[PDB]
Amino acid sequence: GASGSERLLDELTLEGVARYMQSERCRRVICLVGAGISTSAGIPDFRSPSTPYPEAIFEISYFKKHPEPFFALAKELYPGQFKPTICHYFMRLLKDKGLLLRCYTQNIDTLERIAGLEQEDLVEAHGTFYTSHCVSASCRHEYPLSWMKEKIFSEVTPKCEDCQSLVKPDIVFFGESLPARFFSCMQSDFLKVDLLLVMGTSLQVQPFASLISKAPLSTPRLLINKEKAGQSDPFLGGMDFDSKKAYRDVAWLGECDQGCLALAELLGWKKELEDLVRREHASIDAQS
Ligand SMILES: Cc1cc(C)nc(SCC(=O)Nc2cccc(COc3ccc(NC(=O)c4cnn(C)c4)cc3)c2)n1
Ligand SMILES: [Zn+2]
Repeated sequence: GASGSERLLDELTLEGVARYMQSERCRRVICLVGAGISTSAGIPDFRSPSTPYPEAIFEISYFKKHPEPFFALAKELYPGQFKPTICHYFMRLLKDKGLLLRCYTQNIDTLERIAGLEQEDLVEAHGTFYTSHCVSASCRHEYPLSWMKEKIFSEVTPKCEDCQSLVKPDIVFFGESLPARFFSCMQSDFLKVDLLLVMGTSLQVQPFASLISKAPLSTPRLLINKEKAGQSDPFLGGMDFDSKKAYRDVAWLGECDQGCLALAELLGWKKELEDLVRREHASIDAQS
């Protein structure tokens, strides 16, 4: 139930969440993540202001007629390295510890995959650059990022080797529907969730934001983010961190890496997390 029933967290703190996680009551964790988990990897959030008309470049109709701007922007914004963050590897540890039901991400940077989350573990709600497809319905040839990268840097508009149609990265352009996978997984996963870990997202983009309202009433929800988010708008379920009726929502305010480190430390996972990150970062740095 809600605040009227007995609550699962013994206290509304990171410490309470950790105790819950290590109890038999918590078996399945869903992560909801956004751009805030990749900024420390040097991938800016293109929605953060500090980073025909401007919006055309992300519209599917404009792209199909004039793809060159998008692909020029893609070359300019292409990360110099793909090194997932502590937050990404914390989710890998959740997987290793048998706690990860699913990671729903709004990011297109592939860092979840690089950090060791597999397709089954992931719902890329806004799509991804990881794969691309020929846009012709009768073809739909798939291309890997290695192929798309070469086209982007060579400044050659990517065309299908089979039919010469445009090849589009599998991101959800505006005007496109979210992937069917998002809706199908959401319908199943939120019947099964014991904990919702919301990291590095302001929960301002829909329908991704509405996911928090899909959790059972009793399911604790931990937000690790620079700012509080997910509360109902006094003008326009929602997060309740602070009222007298608060019973399950916890906000840890700071950088995602530091929050995940703090949680891992409480869990006795800090050495495991350090060892994993340092090994994988070393491996990525040594790519030859
Ligand atoms: C080029 C490249 C390759 C790889 C692997 N990673 C990167 S990361 C840096 C970056 O930002 N690179 C970058 C390069 C070119 C273009 C963009 C813009 O990306 C997106 C991604 C998703 C959306 N769609 C929604 O938000 C949405 C739709 N419907 N709804 C409801 C919501 C829109 C734009 C990013 N960049
Ligand atoms: Zn084709």
